[PDB]
Amino acid sequence: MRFILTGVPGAGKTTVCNKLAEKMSNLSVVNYGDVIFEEAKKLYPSIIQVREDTRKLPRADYRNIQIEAAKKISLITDNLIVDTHMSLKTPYGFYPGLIPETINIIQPDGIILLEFNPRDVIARREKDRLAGKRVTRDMESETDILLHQQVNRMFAVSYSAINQCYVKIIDLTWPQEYEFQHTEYAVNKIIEMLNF
Amino acid sequence: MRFILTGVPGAGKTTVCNKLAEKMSNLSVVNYGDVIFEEAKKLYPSIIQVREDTRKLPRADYRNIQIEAAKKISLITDNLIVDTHMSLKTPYGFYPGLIPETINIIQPDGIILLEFNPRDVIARREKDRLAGKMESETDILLHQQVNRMFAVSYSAINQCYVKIIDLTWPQEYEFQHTEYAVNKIIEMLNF
Amino acid sequence: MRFILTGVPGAGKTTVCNKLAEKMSNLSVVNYGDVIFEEAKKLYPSIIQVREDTRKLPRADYRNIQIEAAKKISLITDNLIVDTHMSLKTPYGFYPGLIPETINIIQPDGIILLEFNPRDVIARREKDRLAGKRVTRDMESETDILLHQQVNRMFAVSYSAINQCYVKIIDLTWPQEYEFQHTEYAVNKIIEMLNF
Ligand SMILES: Nc1nc2c(ncn2[C@@H]2O[C@H](COP(=O)(O)OP(=O)(O)OP(=O)(O)O)[C@@H](O)[C@H]2O)c(=O)[nH]1
Ligand SMILES: Nc1nc2c(ncn2[C@@H]2O[C@H](COP(=O)(O)OP(=O)(O)OP(=O)(O)O)[C@@H](O)[C@H]2O)c(=O)[nH]1
Ligand SMILES: Nc1nc2c(ncn2[C@@H]2O[C@H](COP(=O)(O)OP(=O)(O)OP(=O)(O)O)[C@@H](O)[C@H]2O)c(=O)[nH]1
Repeated sequence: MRFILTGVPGAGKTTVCNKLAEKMSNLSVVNYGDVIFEEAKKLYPSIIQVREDTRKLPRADYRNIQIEAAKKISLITDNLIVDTHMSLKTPYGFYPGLIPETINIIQPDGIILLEFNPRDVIARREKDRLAGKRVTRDMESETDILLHQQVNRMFAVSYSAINQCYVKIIDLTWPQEYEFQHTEYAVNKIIEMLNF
Repeated sequence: MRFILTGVPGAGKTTVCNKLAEKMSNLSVVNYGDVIFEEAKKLYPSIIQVREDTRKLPRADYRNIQIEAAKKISLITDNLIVDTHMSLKTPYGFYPGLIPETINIIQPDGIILLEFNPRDVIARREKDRLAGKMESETDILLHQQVNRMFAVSYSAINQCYVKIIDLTWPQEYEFQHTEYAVNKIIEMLNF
Repeated sequence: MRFILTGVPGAGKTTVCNKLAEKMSNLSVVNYGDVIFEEAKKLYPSIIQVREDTRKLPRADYRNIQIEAAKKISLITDNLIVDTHMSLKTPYGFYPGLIPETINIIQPDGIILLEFNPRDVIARREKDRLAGKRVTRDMESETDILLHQQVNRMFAVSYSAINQCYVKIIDLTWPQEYEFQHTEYAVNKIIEMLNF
């Protein structure tokens, strides 16, 4: 099947993607941002080198790369998880991470949201910064993260009302018995979905 | 007027629909699911015999039935209540009961969401089940919030009303919720 | 830039609009519904003399006035704020204040939501009937106002899923240490947005 996998950043979503790829042969796990960066370098190289470079040029060009990234992902034939974000926080507010052409071209069966406890999100984001990852990203509060996760629900139901797809919310907000168990439980629920 | 009437399953929406059919003529109450299931046994006799088998159908085939099922309803005159569900829970997640075209074909004035206390829902579902007819109060809270988000999306898209009928208070006598819901809806139809 | 500015009624949104236009230079502030009153008088002057009189216009020609109002607003060329409502409570339930035409015609960059604590909203709506503004008393509860605000978020995020715009939630729910502090805060957050 096809599913779009989403959650707030820095909370373990990549750990879920990396571990799915390892436990399922009949599965491609692609990162929509990676492909968008890849197809950007292609179209205009002197203007594109690093990952952040994507944002600089006008939306007319950025949209047209999102179209082509989507089309390539659409060539994938086996099971597909597309790793993406329902929305990003900006000084102007939240902004959709998808565009409507992304869902028409990928024709996913549904959207998966990983919902984390905000205290975990804060802890994990702060130990990665201490290691050296996501420097000068604002320390968000518990209610910031809560607000982001609700908004994410709304975006996804909107896309469901428009495109007739499933909306699957995985609860990872309980206390872990051991480390990386949240990702373990996410990874088992998602394979159960692909195998049902 | 025409309203889409909705709520989580097993909670009393069917009792509300029946007491409308009892207490207000000049009004057609139509169960959208029954219409759809019937129309599925006409076109694909073989594949469908469980209402659950409606999505074994390829998307284009399942779309087309819900279009047709909508057209028949669409041909009705005077007041009309279309009983259905904003979403249903499946192993892949929440899925919408309406499709984009359903709303335009039927041109409803608004959507009605019957909202219950999840504790009354657990109790009611288990009562029924005991007489022949699996979710926590958190699962049910989530479901009612999703239906609320589906409703508001359908309203932004087709410019219709979104009526939330609050049935979450404790009853002073049995079937009070149902009275209250029917009176609120009849008052909406007459105004 | 262009933002649509919204909030439950009677809570402080018009105060915010007035303070913005008196403070930040060369910023246009427009109240969609005032523009709609004018457009209905120039068009139907025998039948609407009070703005409240538009109800008995056919819903089909009222819609046309919203478009004509939207078309006028769309010719403003500097920074722009459109004061309006995401939804209003009627006896048929909530109804959207915008129409799709309004947003495609105005091409707003963003939607701004002023979120208030419902006790403040009740208190403000009360002080304003004592100042002879409204003739009749508002009986919405605390939970009515939370509900109205929750529905307004969902409308905002839908318009953003559909039109690809920002959704900015300005939290005015904390308690005021002094008078008019919320309004001050929302004004300064919005100006910081426009000068970013
Ligand atoms: N100690 C510990 N760390 C965890 C646990 N679960 C997740 N993490 C850490 O939390 C961080 C998760 O961040 P990522 O998985 O890289 O998130 P991301 O979505 O890829 O970030 P973006 O690329 O910006 O979208 C990693 O450093 C994980 O090691 C846990 O149970 N215990
Ligand atoms: N996916 C899913 N569908 C359900 C569930 N429960 C009920 N349904 C749907 O509900 C329809 C049957 O009518 P019900 O929804 O049970 O009854 P009602 O209209 O809500 O009214 P009451 O019986 O008084 O509660 C079927 O077509 C099912 O698809 C559920 O737990 N999961
Ligand atoms: N005393 C006091 N009043 C306030 C404060 N903040 C807002 N208000 C009042 O709240 C009331 C509502 O203000 P607005 O919403 O800006 O004006 P409105 O035209 O009456 O209504 P809308 O435009 O629909 O929002 C006004 O009478 C304001 O003066 C405050 O901090 N202290």
